[PDB]
Amino acid sequence: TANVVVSNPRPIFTESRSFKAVANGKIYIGQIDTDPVNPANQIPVYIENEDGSHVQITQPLIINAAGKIVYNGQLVKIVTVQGHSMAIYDANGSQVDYIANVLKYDPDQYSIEADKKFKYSVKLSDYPTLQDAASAAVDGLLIDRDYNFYGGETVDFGGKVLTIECKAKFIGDGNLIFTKLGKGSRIAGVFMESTTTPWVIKPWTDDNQWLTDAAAVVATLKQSKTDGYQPTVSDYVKFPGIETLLPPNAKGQNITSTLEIRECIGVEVHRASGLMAGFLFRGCHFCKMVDANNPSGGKDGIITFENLSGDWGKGNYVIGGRTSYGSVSSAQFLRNNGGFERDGGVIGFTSYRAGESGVKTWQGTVGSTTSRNYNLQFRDSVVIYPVWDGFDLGADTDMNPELDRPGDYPITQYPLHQLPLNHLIDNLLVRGALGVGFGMDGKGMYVSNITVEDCAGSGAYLLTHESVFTNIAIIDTNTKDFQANQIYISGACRVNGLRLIGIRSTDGQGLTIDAPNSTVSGITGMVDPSRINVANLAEEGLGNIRANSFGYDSAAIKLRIHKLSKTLDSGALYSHINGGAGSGSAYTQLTAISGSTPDAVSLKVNHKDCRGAEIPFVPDIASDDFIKDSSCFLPYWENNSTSLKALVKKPNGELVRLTLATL
Amino acid sequence: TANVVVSNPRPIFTESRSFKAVANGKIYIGQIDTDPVNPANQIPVYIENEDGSHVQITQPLIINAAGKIVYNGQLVKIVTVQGHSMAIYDANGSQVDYIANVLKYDPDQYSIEADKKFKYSVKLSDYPTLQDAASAAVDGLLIDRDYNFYGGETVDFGGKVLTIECKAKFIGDGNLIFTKLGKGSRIAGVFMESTTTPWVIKPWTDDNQWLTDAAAVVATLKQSKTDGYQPTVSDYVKFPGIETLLPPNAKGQNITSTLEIRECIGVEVHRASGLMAGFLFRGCHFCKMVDANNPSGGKDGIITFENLSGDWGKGNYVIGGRTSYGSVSSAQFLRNNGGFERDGGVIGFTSYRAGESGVKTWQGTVGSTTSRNYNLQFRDSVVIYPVWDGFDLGADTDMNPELDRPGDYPITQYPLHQLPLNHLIDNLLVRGALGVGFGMDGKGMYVSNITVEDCAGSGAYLLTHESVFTNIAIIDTNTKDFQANQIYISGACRVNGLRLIGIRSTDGQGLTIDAPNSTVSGITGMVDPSRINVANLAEEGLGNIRANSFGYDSAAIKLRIHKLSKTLDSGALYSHINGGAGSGSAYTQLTAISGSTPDAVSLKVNHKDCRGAEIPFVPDIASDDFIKDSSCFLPYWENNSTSLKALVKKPNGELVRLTLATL
Amino acid sequence: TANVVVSNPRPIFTESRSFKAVANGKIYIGQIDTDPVNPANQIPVYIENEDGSHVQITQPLIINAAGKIVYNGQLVKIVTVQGHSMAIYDANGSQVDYIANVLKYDPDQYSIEADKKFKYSVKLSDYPTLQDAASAAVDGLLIDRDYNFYGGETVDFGGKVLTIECKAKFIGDGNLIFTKLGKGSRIAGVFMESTTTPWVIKPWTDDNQWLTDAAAVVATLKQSKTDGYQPTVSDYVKFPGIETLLPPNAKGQNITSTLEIRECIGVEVHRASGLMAGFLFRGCHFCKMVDANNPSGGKDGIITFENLSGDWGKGNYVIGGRTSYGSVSSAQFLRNNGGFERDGGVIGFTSYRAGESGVKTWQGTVGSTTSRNYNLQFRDSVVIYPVWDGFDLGADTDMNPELDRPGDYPITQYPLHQLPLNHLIDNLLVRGALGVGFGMDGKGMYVSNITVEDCAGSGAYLLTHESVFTNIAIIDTNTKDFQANQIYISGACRVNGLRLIGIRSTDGQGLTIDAPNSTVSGITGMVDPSRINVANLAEEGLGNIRANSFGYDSAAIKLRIHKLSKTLDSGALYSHINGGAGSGSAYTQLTAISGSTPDAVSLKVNHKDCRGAEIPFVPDIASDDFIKDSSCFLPYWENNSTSLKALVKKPNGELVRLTLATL
Repeated sequence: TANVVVSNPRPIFTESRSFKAVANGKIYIGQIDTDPVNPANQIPVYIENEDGSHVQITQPLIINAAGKIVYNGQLVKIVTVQGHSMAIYDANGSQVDYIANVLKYDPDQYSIEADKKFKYSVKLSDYPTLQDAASAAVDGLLIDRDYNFYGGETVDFGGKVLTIECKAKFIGDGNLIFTKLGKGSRIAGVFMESTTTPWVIKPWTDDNQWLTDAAAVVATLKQSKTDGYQPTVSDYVKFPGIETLLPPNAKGQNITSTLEIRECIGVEVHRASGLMAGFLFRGCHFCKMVDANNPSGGKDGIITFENLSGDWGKGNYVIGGRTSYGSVSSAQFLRNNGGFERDGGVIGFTSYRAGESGVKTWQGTVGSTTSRNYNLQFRDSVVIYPVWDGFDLGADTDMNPELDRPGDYPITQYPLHQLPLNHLIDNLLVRGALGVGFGMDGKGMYVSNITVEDCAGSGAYLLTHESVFTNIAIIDTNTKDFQANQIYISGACRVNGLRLIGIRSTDGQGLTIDAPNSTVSGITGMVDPSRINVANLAEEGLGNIRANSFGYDSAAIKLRIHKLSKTLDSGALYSHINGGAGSGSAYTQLTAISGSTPDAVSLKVNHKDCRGAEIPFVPDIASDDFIKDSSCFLPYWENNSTSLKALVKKPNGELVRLTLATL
Repeated sequence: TANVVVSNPRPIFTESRSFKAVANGKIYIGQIDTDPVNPANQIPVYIENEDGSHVQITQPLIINAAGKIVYNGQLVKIVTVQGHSMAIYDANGSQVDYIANVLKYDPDQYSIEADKKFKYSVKLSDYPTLQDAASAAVDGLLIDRDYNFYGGETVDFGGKVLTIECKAKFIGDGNLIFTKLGKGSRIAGVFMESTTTPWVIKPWTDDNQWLTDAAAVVATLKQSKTDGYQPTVSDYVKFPGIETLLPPNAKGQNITSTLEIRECIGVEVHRASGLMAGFLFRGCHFCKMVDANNPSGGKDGIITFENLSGDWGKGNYVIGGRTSYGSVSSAQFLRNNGGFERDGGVIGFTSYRAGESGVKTWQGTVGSTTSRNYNLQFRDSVVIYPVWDGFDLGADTDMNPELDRPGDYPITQYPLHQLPLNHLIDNLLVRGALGVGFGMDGKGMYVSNITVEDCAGSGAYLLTHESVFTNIAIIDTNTKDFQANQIYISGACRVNGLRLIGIRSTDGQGLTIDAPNSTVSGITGMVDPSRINVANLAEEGLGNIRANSFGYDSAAIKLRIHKLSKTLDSGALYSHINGGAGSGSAYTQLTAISGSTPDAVSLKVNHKDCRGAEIPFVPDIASDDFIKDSSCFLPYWENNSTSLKALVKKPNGELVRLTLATL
Repeated sequence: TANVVVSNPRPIFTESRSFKAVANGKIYIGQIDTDPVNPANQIPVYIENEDGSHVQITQPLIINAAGKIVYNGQLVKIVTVQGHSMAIYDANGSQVDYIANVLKYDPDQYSIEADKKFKYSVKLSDYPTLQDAASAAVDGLLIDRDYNFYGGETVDFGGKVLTIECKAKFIGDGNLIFTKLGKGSRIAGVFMESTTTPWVIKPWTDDNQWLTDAAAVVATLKQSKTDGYQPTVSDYVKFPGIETLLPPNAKGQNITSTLEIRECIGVEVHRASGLMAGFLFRGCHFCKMVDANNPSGGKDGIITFENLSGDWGKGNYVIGGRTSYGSVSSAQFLRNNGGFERDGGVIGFTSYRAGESGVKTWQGTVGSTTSRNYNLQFRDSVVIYPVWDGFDLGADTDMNPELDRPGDYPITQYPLHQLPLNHLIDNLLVRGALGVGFGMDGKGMYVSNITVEDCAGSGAYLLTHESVFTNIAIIDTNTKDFQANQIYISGACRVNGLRLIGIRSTDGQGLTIDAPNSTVSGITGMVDPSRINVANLAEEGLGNIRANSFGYDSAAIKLRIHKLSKTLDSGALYSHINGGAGSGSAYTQLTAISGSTPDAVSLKVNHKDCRGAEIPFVPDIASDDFIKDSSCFLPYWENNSTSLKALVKKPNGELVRLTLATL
């Protein structure tokens, strides 16, 4: 690849009419297509010394007896701008020569317009290593030979910013560093494979509902590049025993081919792909990936933002895209502060079989610094079939028992699970999760329009406080029945809008919604009050109410106090048809509980079309302590004389024994 | 045009102080700013032969008596690999010159550098047919001019993965076939137009809504390219009687231009538009179509993913973009199994005048192979004005196909309209649908956040069973009351939460919800119970209920036995202000029904500010069957004695008649 | 500061064995790889003069005594159109030198081959200005250098369709006009800013709260382009007291670096960015703005879709991306019609502290014609922390001067802002607005799934009448009490839903909801009767109801008429616990109000487990008008006889005084 010729240096100037050097010749260098004898048309001429300094010298340069440019009798190297007009005069004023444009004398005059007519790019097929192709690049790069690599190849992009375009395969095990790539790049169409074929478990059925026994997981274990992920540390908690049953070789594998962009600003990655691959941005500011298409995951998170080293990061996004498999969280954010701008977050993501989370905003002190995420935005994202919380949006789940937290506010300032992360959550969906579905804890944010369904574990494990929720929909969750209820919540919340009651009714404890420390309104379903625990259930906005009782022979409305009893109401109100169905008449029974039994005390209105309201009486003599409301009479009986009598408390307040009726 | 200048390629070396050649001298070139005599500082030197042989030579280059470098008696051209320091020694051994930094680029062999330095792309202005450009392409292909085609351009890309950029027409009627494309190819900006102006109808009124006649339908026929679409087989079944009226060339119209892709992996098409154009992938897997520039539809469907032959459809997406018009379904998917990964379907879309559907998986068997689809997701899709079903997500029709459906769950395992589709539906939107804006059949789907407003056609035809349904918001559908049912589910699903009724539409007052077979909850709106027909309308997860009355002098809470009467209530609780309002005094009546008339039988408390309990009695002598509660007395009047008697059912079970009151 | 060396361009030809020039020698120029001494192989040779003129010359080129080519004595420069082989002979005919390929390739074939092979593009560095580059462009225009422009400079394109991969910075002060772009032209990676930094006001502090005092606003005055915004005319009205605190320099200037396109069709601008940016689109159809790179804004509109010049606009979208600080409304819309496609949309946009609004429409006549906007779409778009209204989708408009519109329809004919336009709205959000979360007027609109949440200003302020809204949520807005309410409708609308109160409603101060003529329905939350004030609220579509208590000794099914009282009771069914809590027995009282105080008159059932309905009686003589129902009786107390008597109305309807209870 020799490109530079060993030409004669220190150029020789020769007379135009004899083979003689122009001794004491005058040279003028000036603007293109201008006369350089006039001083206003001249351009600077610099000498270049032993140490690289460029020093401007006077314009008429002296040609000596040999034909070369001397400054003070000593040879020099004169250097000027690319285009100039040169004029050589002899010592007697005769014009030796006049070149109007030196650049128009190069042998290849097609090179100029050929350079300024086409578009620059370089192909990997013509170069041995990727460093040579990266160095030779100016505008774009083309990957068309499948490149083998290992763990440790760094390639520098010289500060120049390009449009990387990839159209082939990358193979090899290890990490490939992209460094010093400028503001505003594009990297499109990456593919990422590995050499060896690791062992991945198969923890779901042929009918795709989850399989929970560790022995069958070990039975379905096979070496492949798809249809499974290698087990992780959290799967050991998820699957007990599976640590011992699995043979030791498939434990703690680190077979990862990954591409890491090391502290680059504003690099966009488009349509990322590659099975069991890894893609991570380290310290990247305003760098996002844009509709990555179905890459299978390995050990490293397929979408990773790692901002731990150096300054806090901001602007990292995951726009659209869909990712498949992955032993850890597919999209893991690390130490991102969105600022008042509300930067950072995910858009339109689809996740599938993420080892931990479709998105993991990392929680607590991770490594030597914090890992929390602030002011991020999450909307229109879907997680299907994960192992843990598809939107794990909490920052202080279990860790940091100490009152302080490194590089962050202490617990003494803001308490555990109760933090101003201030994320933006909307329109998110979880389906088919094995473990918990949505985990999130903080203070002062507002979450809305969650949809979690068909969850083997508890579809909602919320642990926040002072957080308002609207149009939430956790339906058909906890279906394997790990937990006694669908949704756990620790601190206080104020839900405005929810729906419950699914195809598989919960039977773990006969308790659907358990927020006894929290205030919930808008609960939808025929679910019994004994299966509900709240701190406040007051749908205090309802207007004119009418009750439909479809499929029940009597119309039922229940008024319940849970201080007295749970499964039993303080009072019930039924309407029953007076006679056979279609009678056109129906008496109204209003009953209350007495002696741990409902329907023991009841009043009847128009009992079998009697045009009268029933008035009960005390089976014994009415006691003075039984009735204490003045100006009222309590009826009672005397079986000895077989007649009604009244214990009358006058409006004055005294007790009189009058005779209601005589035989 | 000047293209190559005559110059001498042989360099000439001369003395420093005289005009004489360096006779039999030596030249050492080495690293920048180093003495080149040491072998450690020496850089390689290559003889560049007349063909480009590049044969390496030893370091001290020998100069001739003419000042030119020689090797084996012949003149040579020496090329090196980088900038060098030159040291020129006279034959005696004296330093002619030393220069620390010199670099002059080789002015020849530019063809090699051009092939290594630019981006390859072929243009149609340089080739007569598309197949020539296909054969000549290696990296890109630019449609710069307007291409005619016939039905059946078979074009082969030979397996090279390309990016087919487009900047002009694809005009013609029929099909264009792109064959043998590598994984990851791209098409962008392709736009087509049929050569012949077709006969299109105007099945809508320019001041909103559709046409429901036959006279004006034929009166609005025009030959155009926009503002109208082609009649189909199933337009006469929506506009009764056109079949004997249209032009014969209009019926069975072939006027369509299509983009047909056959058996290739991972080929995306971007921002494709077209007048009377449709894009049909045939047997293609892992392909998508990122947005669109509003193509105008033709006879065939606009977006058509078809996979009957060979394996099923997988990874087959529609992301973004809007479409206009079309005789058949806008987005159709045939025989697509998304696998366990659930890869396939629409993520965001916008449809107008979607002649058969915004999205439709064709149902049953076509040809000799079933057309059923598996794991198809549908998010963020907005359709407006579909002539037919808004999203035909079903897989089985009403007419019974061959029993034991091949390649599916057989009719012995799973009956008609009873299939697990395992689909995901969320954030839908409908406006102006003359068709049934949503319709699907299956077993155990989980539909969420559909929303259907302002449709001349029926709101919903849901033919699944025991599924999950959520927040259907039916808003003035059936403006002029075509059919009876707006929302109708044929199974035992749970439609948790809904909303009905816009300004005025039920069917004409007369039973929207024809769903007496599903356990529904969360319903709200301005829909009458006589118009509600559900299996079990019980929202019993409620709490302390508030009843705020606006526009009512009274306050009402009703509980109804509908089988007694659809329009009449069984019982009620009313708060009625005695005399005039503003008193601060309103009495409470607990009321039943007797003889199909409300407010005939009741108990009243503070009635007309009486401070007591108003209770009626039997007008004539009460019988022993009207009172059926022990330890309770029913009052009644005796007109013969003009007094009160009381039938007192004792707790012992006996009845005694006592004079309740007599002066 | 210099790149090329000062070399002698003129060729000198010397002998190959001795240092003597080829005196009076011959140069023969022929075809590639042949013997040029044959006249048949000889190619044309041309003298190239200084000024560029060519003169075809006879072939045997004379070399004079100085070794330079001369024709008429004077030195010349010989050039050929194609590659050549050269043979240099001495005066005696001995061949001095032969070369068979001067450039080792022939550029005359290779020009055609490279024209056919490579991709076309011009660069900005090769040309001084942008107009000459645009005239010389064919397909692509790479902007590889920062370009200094000035306001109002116009660059034409001649109608060529090009992609402009805007690649470096692009700076200047004012508007830059682009014209004459064909369909499919694309701009990508562009970046605006200007030289002069403005005076910017910073009315927000760390506490996530805004500064409302004018001196507090002026005390945050910076010289910057980001983290602030330029004061305008509207901030005079918005900020009371700001009209005199600012210095004279800080108001009245207009800085906006805008890339404005003029009378173009189908031009997309991808991945736009820029500090203090601006993008004005004029006379545009089918255009888009695909994504964005959060361009901070300037004085003028930052996405200003205008169609003033020509006809009405059609199809101008903003897809995805995001945006940041600005001085006026983020998206303007001027004079665009949607036809029937509802064309003109903003989708997935997350604007942020726009100076006035994230999206808004204009009104009146501005410039040269009217400036209204009908039939647009706004889906999934989000504006967080604006200053004025969150979305101004107000197309029927609220012009404070005379209501009739110029060149349009009246308002005295068309009720307070009436025009059926049917803009589509779904999944919109506002947070932290100082204006309002929603503003739009229309008849027949259908608006769904809005979640306005946590704004300093009011939740909404409508201007519609007869338009339907569904799943509406407003949460915890209006902390400063910007309006007198949180949600307002200024007409007769139907609001199918409202989910209120997260933590606060005003300061708890009254008038939470306003609807003087509008019917609302289906509301749920902690809202109270004193907070609700609508025209109507009737929820008749629901089913069976249950009263549930938690931590209370009471269960209250409570009916209140607001004609009677706001906080007092009109009637209720209370249920309390007999004796101590947890006894298993509970009593129930049907209570009414007597004397503007609750529980003054009631019936008590199971009072102290007596199983009896307590009957209060009139303490005085029961008057004739106290009881009026036939076949009834009213008890009363006689103090003179201290006895319980009864006024009995016979079933015929006549009164009689009898003795109820007396010993």
